Amino acid sequence: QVQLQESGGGLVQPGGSLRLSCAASGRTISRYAMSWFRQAPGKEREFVAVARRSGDGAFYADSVQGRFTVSRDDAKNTVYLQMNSLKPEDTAVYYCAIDSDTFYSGSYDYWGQGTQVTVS
Amino acid sequence: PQVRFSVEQLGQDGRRRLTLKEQPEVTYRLQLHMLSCPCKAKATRTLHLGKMPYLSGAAYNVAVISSNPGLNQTWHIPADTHTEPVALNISVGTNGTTMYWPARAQSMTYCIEWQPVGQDGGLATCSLTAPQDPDPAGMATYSWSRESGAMGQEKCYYITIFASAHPEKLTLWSTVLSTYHFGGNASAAGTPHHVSVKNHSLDSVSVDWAPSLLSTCPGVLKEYVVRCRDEDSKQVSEHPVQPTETQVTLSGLRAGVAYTVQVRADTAWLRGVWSQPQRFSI
Amino acid sequence: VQLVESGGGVVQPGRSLRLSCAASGFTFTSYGMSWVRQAPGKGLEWVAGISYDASDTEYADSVKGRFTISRDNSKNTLYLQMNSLRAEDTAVYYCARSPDYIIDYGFDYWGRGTLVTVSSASTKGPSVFPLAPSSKSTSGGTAALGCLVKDYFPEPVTVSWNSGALTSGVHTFPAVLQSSGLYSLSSVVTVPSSSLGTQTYICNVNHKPSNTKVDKRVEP
Amino acid sequence: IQMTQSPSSLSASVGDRVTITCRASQGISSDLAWYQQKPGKAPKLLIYDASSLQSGVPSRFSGSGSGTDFTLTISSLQPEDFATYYCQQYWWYPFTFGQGTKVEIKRTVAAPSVFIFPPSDEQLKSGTASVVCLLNNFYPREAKVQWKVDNALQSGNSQESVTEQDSKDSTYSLSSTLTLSKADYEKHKVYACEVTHQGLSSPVTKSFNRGE
Repeated sequence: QVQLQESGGGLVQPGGSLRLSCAASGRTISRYAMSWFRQAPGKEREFVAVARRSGDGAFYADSVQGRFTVSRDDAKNTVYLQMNSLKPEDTAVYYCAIDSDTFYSGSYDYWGQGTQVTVS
Repeated sequence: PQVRFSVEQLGQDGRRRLTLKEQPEVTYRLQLHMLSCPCKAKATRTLHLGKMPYLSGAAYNVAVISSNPGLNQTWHIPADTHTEPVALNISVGTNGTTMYWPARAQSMTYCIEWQPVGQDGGLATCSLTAPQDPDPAGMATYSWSRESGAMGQEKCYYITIFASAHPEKLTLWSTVLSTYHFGGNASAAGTPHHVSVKNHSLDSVSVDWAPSLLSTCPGVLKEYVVRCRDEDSKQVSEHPVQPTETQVTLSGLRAGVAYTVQVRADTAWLRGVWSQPQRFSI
Repeated sequence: VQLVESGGGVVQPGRSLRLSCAASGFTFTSYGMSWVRQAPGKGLEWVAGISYDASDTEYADSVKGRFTISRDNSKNTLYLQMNSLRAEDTAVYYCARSPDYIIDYGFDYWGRGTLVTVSSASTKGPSVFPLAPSSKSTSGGTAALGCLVKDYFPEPVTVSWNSGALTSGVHTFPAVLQSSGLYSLSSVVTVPSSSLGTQTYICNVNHKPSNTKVDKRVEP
Repeated sequence: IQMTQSPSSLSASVGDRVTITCRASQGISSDLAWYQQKPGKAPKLLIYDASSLQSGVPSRFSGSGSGTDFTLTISSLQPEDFATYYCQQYWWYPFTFGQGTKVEIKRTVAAPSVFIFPPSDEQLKSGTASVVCLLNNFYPREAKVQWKVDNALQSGNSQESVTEQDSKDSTYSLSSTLTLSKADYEKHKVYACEVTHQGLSSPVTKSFNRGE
């Protein structure tokens, strides 16, 4: 079916910036919302941002509003998370997910394997 | 199929309904172009054939469009014009020109259009007013600077005024009135020429004059007035004369007495200048 | 310019009802008029229209043989005679003005609107049941509670909490039409879980069509 | 003539540039109008003749288009502009509206606080049982609860209701009511309410056991 592969993480100092990529293969994803999630050690996975279809906008968690920006490169079947002004609290494994419901109800059936981001 | 239009006569509201009749999926449509008042912003609208708008007395180009391809035919709707027997208070003066016309409802936008007669064509003038309410006398007004040749030339002008509460909607225009006006200093220009006095009897004279230039402009000339002065008793008499007549008979004259006669031509709003005085005796 | 509708209420299916719109502030005889209805949770639907001189009348397909539009230019009143009413006709009915002699262009003036409910359900007050919070907090320091207002007719009912003294965190949902023909809704509030034992929560339901008032205490 | 608007709804922030489209099944030239409606109020006319601005409407509104495709545009969204918007043809009778487009205020995603409520003992006397699931303070509006009674998936027996955007935090709340007879309710033990939302990292399930 479809496989998601995150990349672009790694170690970064406080105040620094990183851009995560989420590349989809197997199936075209330009019709689906793509969401970013994160999970810190010993915590619950939490929502970061969602890029709906081109024209339907983007929505953000309050912890990242004004600092992270989601975008799409639909020709390359890829979506991005530009992360500016990184803080220690942002350290986590970051996951991207397809919303399999085109009506945007949040049916996250397919997930990437994640990429570590460490701020400090 | 084949379709032919019909039009009502202009009603008291300044409207007339354009109706339609058929005498020969398919789509039939109507394109409507208002020719009069060219200085308006919106001049055309495409309509469904079945809705039959109430046009004004303006001139229109109407054309039928059919969609399926299609065919297109056009009829030029003539501008039927109401005649207002009462002349408008149009004043041409040193500082400009001013008009007054009967207003209707509030917040009305008016279009004033005039063109000189018998240079039939030519200087077609158009004016669009801001929305305005009636004055306490029920009149709307507009003015032009002296530089604006608004009827500044001593010629006969044909004027048409339109009204709409929504000037951006083409099918909501109505006719207010149409009228004729002789511009410039009409009082002086209207003076009759070739005034002559001829012996008609032992106690009467015939007075003849050439028609005033105002008589060529429809409805402008109200009447002629003939003033006769008895130079002995200093008595003076005025005789109104129908605008279709350029002759009058003065009777009851006394022998040996000198008399003076002058003629003037009056409009509904202006006293004409008297002709050169004629001296005569029996 | 004002437009005022009247004549609405409850009407049984198949019966008849006559709506009236009173116009003021302009020359009524110079403008076409129309009726537009809106079902509660639905969009707008144009119903009928009439010209300034009542020579032109048009109706939507869903109402053609059943409704009749008419105007009294001497009394500045617009009428809509409704016959053989169905349940789908249940809507708020607005009267609106057209800017020209003929039925044309948009609608620049609207009335307040009147509600017309087509049903054979007969007037009835509601039953009030408690939506009790769990006696053991499983949502941390926040808890949710409310009241269930079921089986009433017609609309509407009013709900307050602690005689209006409790407003923070209050949610009152729009009514739903059950298969029985009766309405039902719910009102909920979120409160601190530690206050369940010390604070009392009472919802106040009122149904003026049946003159029924109910006060229900909600306990874990 | 059918009038189709797109999209059905959209979220925006104050200052954004908003564009709504309206599509007609047949060619209507320029006989098109636009309306704005706020909850519980009569519509207000904004634009006629596809591009003529109605008196009193701010200049940030503008329309364009002809034939079958028409666009309404707000240059800079203001707080009093959040409402629903309808297009209408008057090219021919019967006059028809579009289905409407609701312009909502965008905010940060909020996950719903899910709660489930068993039927009261007082209601069980009447022979009926109403089970209620509550999804409180969530954003955006798109979500999906499925009822599971002893893990059997339910349907046809549930109705739903949604509030408007809260005046304080612009979130939504949703209530789903499952209606059963007392006999059917006593026939089963586990009653579960399963929520999916874009802000939920997992499908959230709240359940209870009858008799506890």
